Amino acid sequence: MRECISIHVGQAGVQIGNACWELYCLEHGIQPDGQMPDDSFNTFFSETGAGKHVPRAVFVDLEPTVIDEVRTGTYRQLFHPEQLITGKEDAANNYARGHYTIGKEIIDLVLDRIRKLADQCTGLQGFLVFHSFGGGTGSGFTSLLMERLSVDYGKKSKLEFSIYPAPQVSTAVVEPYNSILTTHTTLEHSDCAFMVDNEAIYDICRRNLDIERPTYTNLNRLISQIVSSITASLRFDGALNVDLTEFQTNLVPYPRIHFPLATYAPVISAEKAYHEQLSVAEITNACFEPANQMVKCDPRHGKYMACCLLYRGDVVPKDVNAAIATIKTKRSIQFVDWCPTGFKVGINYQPPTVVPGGDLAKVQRAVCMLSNTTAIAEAWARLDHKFDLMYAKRAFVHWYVGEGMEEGEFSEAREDMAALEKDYEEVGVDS
Amino acid sequence: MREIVHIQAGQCGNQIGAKFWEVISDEHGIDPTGSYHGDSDLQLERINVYYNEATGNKYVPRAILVDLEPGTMDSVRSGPFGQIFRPDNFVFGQSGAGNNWAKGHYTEGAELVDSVLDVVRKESESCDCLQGFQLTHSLGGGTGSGMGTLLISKIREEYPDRIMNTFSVMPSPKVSDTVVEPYNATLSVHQLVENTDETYSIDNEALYDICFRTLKLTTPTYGDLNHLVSATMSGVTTCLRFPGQLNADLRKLAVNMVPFPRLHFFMPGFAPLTSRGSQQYRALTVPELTQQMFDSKNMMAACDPRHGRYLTVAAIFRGRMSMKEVDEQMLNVQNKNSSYFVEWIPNNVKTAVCDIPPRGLKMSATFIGNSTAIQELFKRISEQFTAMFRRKAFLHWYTGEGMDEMEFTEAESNMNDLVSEYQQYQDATADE
Amino acid sequence: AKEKLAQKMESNKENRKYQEAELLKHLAEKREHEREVIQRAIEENNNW
Ligand SMILES: Nc1nc2c(ncn2[C@@H]2O[C@H](COP(=O)(O)OP(=O)(O)OP(=O)(O)O)[C@@H](O)[C@H]2O)c(=O)[nH]1
Ligand SMILES: Nc1nc2c(ncn2[C@@H]2O[C@H](COP(=O)(O)OP(=O)(O)O)[C@@H](O)[C@H]2O)c(=O)[nH]1
Ligand SMILES: [Mg+2]
Repeated sequence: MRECISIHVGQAGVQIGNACWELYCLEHGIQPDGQMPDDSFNTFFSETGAGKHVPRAVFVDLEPTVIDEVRTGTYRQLFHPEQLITGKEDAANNYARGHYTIGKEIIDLVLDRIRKLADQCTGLQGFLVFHSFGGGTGSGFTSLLMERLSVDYGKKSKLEFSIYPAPQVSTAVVEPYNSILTTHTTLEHSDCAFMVDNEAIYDICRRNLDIERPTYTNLNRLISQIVSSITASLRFDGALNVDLTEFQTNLVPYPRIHFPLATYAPVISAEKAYHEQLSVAEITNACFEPANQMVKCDPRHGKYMACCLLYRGDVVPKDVNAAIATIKTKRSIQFVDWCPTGFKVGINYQPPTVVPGGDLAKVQRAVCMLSNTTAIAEAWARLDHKFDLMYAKRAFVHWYVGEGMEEGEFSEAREDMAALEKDYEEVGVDS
Repeated sequence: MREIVHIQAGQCGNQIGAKFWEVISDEHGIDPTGSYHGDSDLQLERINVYYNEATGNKYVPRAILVDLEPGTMDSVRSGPFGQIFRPDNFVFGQSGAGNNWAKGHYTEGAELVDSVLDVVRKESESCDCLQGFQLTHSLGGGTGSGMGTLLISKIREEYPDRIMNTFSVMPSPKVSDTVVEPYNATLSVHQLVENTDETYSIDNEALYDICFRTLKLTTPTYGDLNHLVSATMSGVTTCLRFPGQLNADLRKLAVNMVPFPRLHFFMPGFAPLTSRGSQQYRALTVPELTQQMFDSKNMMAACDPRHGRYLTVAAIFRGRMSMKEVDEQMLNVQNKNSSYFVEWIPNNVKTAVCDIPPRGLKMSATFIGNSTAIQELFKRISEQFTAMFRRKAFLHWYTGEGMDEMEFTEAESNMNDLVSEYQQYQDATADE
Repeated sequence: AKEKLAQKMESNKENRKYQEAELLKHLAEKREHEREVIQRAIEENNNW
């Protein structure tokens, strides 16, 4: 019944996967061994003959290090060994190595494992793909896998949770190249993609959680909370829900304009105890503050095409509508002329769950706003400009060419990005 | 990506290589018998990058020791950590190279090369996932220089997809054992431009100047110079041998450091500067460590970084310090010294911090820079070369080995092109 | 989607196999010089 398969690619994807699955277990009362003493959780967890609950997920990395930590870790019994796939040689922050050279060896094995999970599904909805834009595996292997998934799965829904690179935490000079190459190749294969800018997450951890030097552990716990908010509607049956198809129908007006901006609230530090309880009005107001965004950009300089508000916990429809009405009186929120109905609201009964010993405080109510704004084009522009700086001099190009890539693939990828930026511009013009 | 195969060639190569192994063994808590006696799990986490685990608790360097002369090998075996090395891994000739690149590259070296490749193949086929090779040698001699570059070419033939890394020591008139060093160096530079993925340009001119001027050692010995080499080698390899995010393997380092194939010559830097005896010392804070990145006084290549521009920089901080302070200080230096970093390579300075400091120091900093100022080192070699070549002085030593004048003209022209290439990117602008 | 996948990979081996054989072509060329000089080294000598 309505199953969803989660694929975690590369270090970023695997590490975010660890955070997501830890949070899902806390939310559904599943122990780290898969034991549990609704029924919708079955969309994400299958059940074995021993009454154990197993994530409907595949973890893939071209290097074994990251995944070796999962198979030694607290949740080693949660996953069956066959769903934790590792190679020997990494993609060395090279899209060409991930996509071609190294990727081509493991691709068939990864798809065989995905096929085995799909065979356990009676009503497979589709896939959730987690990866970084910057790493060779996250970029190169993901686009290779996405292409192969379109072939094997027909017209099956594929949603992404993409880690947009940040210099505060960046590991490679070539991340703009890998980002553009993966976006070009994956664009025609993805139905909806939620970008997560590591700088936005880094700044929220610093500002809201008072963490001087945020680590991936800090970043992922926060990321996991947003992913859980998007997936709560699939894993639970509330008063107001949204399936794989309804997300896309409400937020995606055109094929290529499939990049919603996520905004989450409240993000409160586990200290204090006075900084709560926030009302529905207060958390809704926080969604329109650029400081709570998952991608750095300015919506006041762009136009909205769709706004989805996903509430969780002690929330009443009357409270929500009152909050939306006051926000509508703040003229500053501009929508495209071809869009009337701006607000689609969903309420899921379960209050946000937090990891014990975590940085996040337990709240009675939270909200995740998914908005399709033309302001997200600003994130593409930043990436495209960094690509252009290096590409004008063909700096580092030899690394890709050496692996069998052609220079033409770089031109093609960049022209496609130029067309994407042009698409966001065309969409914001009035008729 | 796991194992690195280390090769030591010639007098200099073996001397520096032996010191590298005693330094890193001490850091990884390995005694001269191969037994681990440390008390930190970080020491063993990535031990497999440089050591093979032999039967039981013992660790053996994945090192091949090469020379055309037997004496140096005997000196290594006799040494402090001499017993740690794999007996079968010592490959030595009887007929030396006599500080003649032609003997090392074409004659005597060619005769020994196959016996060396046989030992490197044994080590390589034992590997789960070979990253590549690391060669320590001098460019002024005959074995390290001529045979070393011959080995690079032969290894490249058999392992064309592995990373080729070198620690190449540049000759200097300040600490010269032969008048023909400019010829040997030029002939070797020609080979490295074409055959390595990354070369750490270790300049004896800079090492002598540091010892004499900074360490106040009136008469520096190779032991004094090698103490600086081993401190640098320990620093630049920190990322490969301890758990880390940045430049964790040879390929990732190369991919982040090398924008153009031929521009793979690194200018290493180190702070604080210490002398063998100096176990004092009481100094070095984070702002202090960071300031020495632009300090010509701290460069292992005799070039002023302020005479050029950095294409890419890797900076490794070691010891117990604030990661926040490091990030602030590093950003301050890039903002203050904007003009010494290329604008067309965004976020080109990458930093890593390792909790384990090197021996004797509580805090240290290692810099790996890909700077256009490295052209000063190559210009120096070209002018020394031309002064001799103009008069065809000592050419009989090379032609007598079967070499032709053209090879000399070609090596020189290739090296001048390399200088011209650094100058081209020094003058390049982000006008796009 | 089959000819887009196969043809992108047609160009991969066409490239990567050649871009490590353009390599070994000169690695032939320099050993073509090893004993082009080594024997010249005897034809100078076993000639005087
Ligand atoms: N949020 C987050 N970002 C991460 C994490 N790990 C890596 N990243 C980011 O992802 C990029 C680096 O790519 P990686 O995922 O580490 O690399 P990879 O996919 O394993 O690929 P290769 O190592 O080259 O084979 C940088 O922008 C990092 O900041 C993580 O746990 N969380
Ligand atoms: N730093 C350093 N340089 C050395 C050492 N021994 C020799 N050299 C230098 O290496 C060059 C001479 O080459 P050498 O390695 O002795 O000859 P080979 O045995 O034929 O490789 C000159 O530039 C010397 O100054 C040493 O132990 N340390
Ligand atoms: Mg990785």
